[PDB]
Amino acid sequence: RFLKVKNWETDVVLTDTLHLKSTLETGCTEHICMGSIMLPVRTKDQLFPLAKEFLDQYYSSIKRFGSKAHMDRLEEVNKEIESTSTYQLKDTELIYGAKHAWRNASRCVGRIQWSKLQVFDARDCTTAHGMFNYICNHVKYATNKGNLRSAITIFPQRTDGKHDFRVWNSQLIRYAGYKQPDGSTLGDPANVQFTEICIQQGWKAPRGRFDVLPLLLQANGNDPELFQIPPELVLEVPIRHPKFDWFKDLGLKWYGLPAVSNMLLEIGGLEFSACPFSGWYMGTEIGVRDYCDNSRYNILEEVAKKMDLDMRKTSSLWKDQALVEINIAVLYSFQSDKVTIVDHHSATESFIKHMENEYRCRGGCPADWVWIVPPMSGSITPVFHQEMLNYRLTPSFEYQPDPWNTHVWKG
Amino acid sequence: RFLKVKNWETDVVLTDTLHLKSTLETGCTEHICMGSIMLPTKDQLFPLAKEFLDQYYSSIKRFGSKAHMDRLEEVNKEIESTSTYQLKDTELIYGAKHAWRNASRCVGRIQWSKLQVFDARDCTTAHGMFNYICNHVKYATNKGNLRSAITIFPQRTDGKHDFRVWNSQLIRYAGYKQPDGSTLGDPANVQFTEICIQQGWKAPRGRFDVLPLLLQANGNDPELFQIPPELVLEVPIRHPKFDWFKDLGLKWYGLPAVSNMLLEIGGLEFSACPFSGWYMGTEIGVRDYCDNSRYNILEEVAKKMDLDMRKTSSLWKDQALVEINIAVLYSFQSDKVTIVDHHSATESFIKHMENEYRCRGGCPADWVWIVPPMSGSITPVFHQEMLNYRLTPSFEYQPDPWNTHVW
Ligand code: HEM
Ligand code: HEM
Ligand SMILES: CNCCN(C)c1cccc(CCc2cc(C)cc(N)n2)n1
Ligand SMILES: CNCCN(C)c1cccc(CCc2cc(C)cc(N)n2)n1
Ligand SMILES: C[C@H](O)[C@H](O)[C@H]1CNc2nc(N)[nH]c(=O)c2N1
Ligand SMILES: C[C@H](O)[C@H](O)[C@H]1CNc2nc(N)[nH]c(=O)c2N1
Ligand SMILES: [Zn+2]
Repeated sequence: RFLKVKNWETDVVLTDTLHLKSTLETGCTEHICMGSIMLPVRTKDQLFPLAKEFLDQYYSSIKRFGSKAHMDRLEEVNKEIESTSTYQLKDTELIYGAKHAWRNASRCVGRIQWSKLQVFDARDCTTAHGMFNYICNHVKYATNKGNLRSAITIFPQRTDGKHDFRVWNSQLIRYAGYKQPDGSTLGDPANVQFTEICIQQGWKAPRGRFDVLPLLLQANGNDPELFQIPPELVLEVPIRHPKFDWFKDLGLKWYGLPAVSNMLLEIGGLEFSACPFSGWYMGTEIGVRDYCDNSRYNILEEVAKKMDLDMRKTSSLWKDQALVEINIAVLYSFQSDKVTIVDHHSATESFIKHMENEYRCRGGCPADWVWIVPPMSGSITPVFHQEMLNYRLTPSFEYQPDPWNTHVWKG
Repeated sequence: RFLKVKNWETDVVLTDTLHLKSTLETGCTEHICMGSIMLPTKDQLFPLAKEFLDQYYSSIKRFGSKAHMDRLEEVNKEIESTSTYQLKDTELIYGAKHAWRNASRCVGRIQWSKLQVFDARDCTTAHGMFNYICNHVKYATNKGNLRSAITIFPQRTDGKHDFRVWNSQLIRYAGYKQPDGSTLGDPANVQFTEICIQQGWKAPRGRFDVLPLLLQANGNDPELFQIPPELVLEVPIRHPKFDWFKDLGLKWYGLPAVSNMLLEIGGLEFSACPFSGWYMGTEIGVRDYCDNSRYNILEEVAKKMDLDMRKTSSLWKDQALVEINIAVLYSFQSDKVTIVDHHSATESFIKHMENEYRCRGGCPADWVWIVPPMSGSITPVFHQEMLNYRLTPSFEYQPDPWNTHVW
């Protein structure tokens, strides 16, 4: 079968065949679309076809499909599964797997970069201290003094589900949040629950507006341990505005390295429950969501006052006006300090080119419009006008439950 | 089978059961989501009538009444005999209000029950259609105090006797292709602006010429009429701080009036059913003015503001976008013409959703369309999970008539 998508601004029509190789479900049916819903141990039985499919993919990409090397590898994996009930990926396979998980990530606007991913193999790790060391090296490599480099670190795969490696932080670098007795929040409201856990686990909180959280690291299904990331490894950027001099006195800053650490990486039926990955920020992630969401730092008002906008009627668009000036500030600050960042115009334009290229060389590009379209100025970006097909390919990144809800405590 | 939707800003969780009453298809499958795609007999007719009459009579608390069963048999006998049937006025009004209620892409549905329905099923000619349409325009415009309305022309019979309004909206600006290869007026209407000329319309070849109506009654050839200029309320666009803005020469019309959709009620098809409400500011300032395949004035405005247009990262496009939208709102408000900003309209839709959840069991909604085209995440609808599904009565798309009509 063939499926067409149309860009309603250019009238370019692309044809998708790649969706035929789709395995996983979407959540939608002929009778309902679940497109805007945020969040919609394997047996010997299920494992071999999942492995075979992946190795077929891998060997195709290297133009060795049907070769003796291909056949021998399938036989070896087969034997290993029936003897040990799991299997180990070769280095080459792991790298290919991790790059393709990113490539297949339909909510990611940054995928033009997918083939440039530094893969750190941490499968020999056994303790939380060893995890800390690997993560420290990842942060140093990825930061690169401001000249950011995409990377992923991969800890040992799941076995019986009782010896999982997990990074309990949602991101390697994130600011604490503290609920006050008066109901107000100091710091990042999104991180209150995790901050509470850290404190209970022994963290001494300085209790400021921008305290970098410690790492909470779980190895081999053991109880998690607290580690502090060396401050000299945490690159931060003070936020100022090119024309507004009072903006610096708002006291804002942010970290340079966006590094997601709570997702599950699935490759050929194997599950890697700890696989922190990092790239660089699109400006609106910070300026629109982190700073201006009502449920986060929420500075729209304070900024709006300082600009002396008419804040009486929403139709003055004072919220919209402040939002833009803030996003100008975030971009200006990072560029001035020479920390890698991309604006939403540049990012979305690059994504359209990537997607066209993918339709031509691969037969499609799974994409989630609800997430691809930026959270400000939607229709003046080329993605808004682009029809997109959403479906799931493997290898892939998946959500998993928060560890504090599932963990069996040793004490 | 019972579905929950979460608002990620307020943690309010709603439970949806209404989707179980859905009959039509979404385009999605378990293997692929098509959420961002813009486009999708006697024996067939009676269950549709029944389904419709059942919900009608349920709404008036007379489900399982003699009056219910009576109408059901009467309609059945009418179909068995005439191969169609006619709606009572009460049912017609119910169906139209519910078609709006069920429109999953419409952010303005909180007003759904306050719709003025004009029954034009006695109309037989294009001059008659014109008259009904002028009356609709004048009633809805109301000197700037806008009122929602729909006018319903005769239903489809054998597909040969179709009533159609050829225009996409009752009021729209012409579009012409100029020697340069550029475009004067509205690029969206070039093809239609030419079908008007190619039918006899003398164009002022200006930038903002109100298009003529092209009206098709009972299948016959379409005819041209100019809407009395005194019936077309327009707003000069000025900025409340930039005195140079008024010299850009922009204006827009007050009345958004969609005329190319198909209204389906109880299996019956109303191919000509123009409806109108009032604008959300972004439709004009973001889409009409700043879209690249429309009036596309961002560059000109940015210049006038003397912004650094060297690098995308100065966000000069964004800055100007906001100002253009401030001006649209300011101009309509100053000239006393009904308009709503995107903040107000989305706040209203949230309240409406919550009302619909507790009184109906849900509210079909298309997030891709409900979220405004600027400042999306600072509006409450961005953080709102929504379920999209198709209920009837409904408004549907239908083919452009100039590809189907046999002269
Ligand atoms: C290098 C520059 C990158 C940029 C500019 C970028 C941008 C984004 C943005 C804006 C989102 C939306 C998430 C949100 O708004 O909260 C996203 C999602 C995502 N990104 Fe990228 N990203 C980059 C690199 C990467 C890398 C290196 C990986 C993995 C190796 C990755 C994997 C993903 C995945 C799996 C999602 C979906 C998350 C979900 O489903 O919730 N990205 N990306
Ligand atoms: C009264 C104020 C109203 C407001 C503020 C409003 C707002 C909107 C907006 C912004 C859209 C998105 C369409 C686009 O961006 O092009 C929309 C879609 C729609 N509206 Fe409303 N509307 C109003 C009245 C009405 C009325 C009176 C009806 C019918 C009786 C209606 C039926 C629809 C339908 C069927 C769609 C979706 C059409 C499609 O699928 O393309 N609206 N509305
Ligand atoms: C529910 N989604 C938010 C947290 N998750 C799972 C997530 C996953 C991938 C990307 C993001 C946004 C943060 C981010 C990460 C990376 C690696 C790059 C970037 N520009 N931004 N977040
Ligand atoms: C791609 N579809 C856009 C044109 N169509 C069919 C359409 C249908 C309903 C509404 C609109 C937007 C114009 C409009 C109409 C009405 C009645 C109110 C309003 N604020 N805006 N457009
Ligand atoms: C490709 C995508 O479906 C298309 O650009 C849609 C996106 N969302 C929209 N939303 C509204 N309200 N109106 C539109 O015309 C569109 N266009
Ligand atoms: C309910 C809705 O799906 C949810 O708010 C989504 C909308 N789109 C998004 N898009 C991005 N990039 N990031 C997000 O967190 C969200 N949130
Ligand atoms: Zn869907």
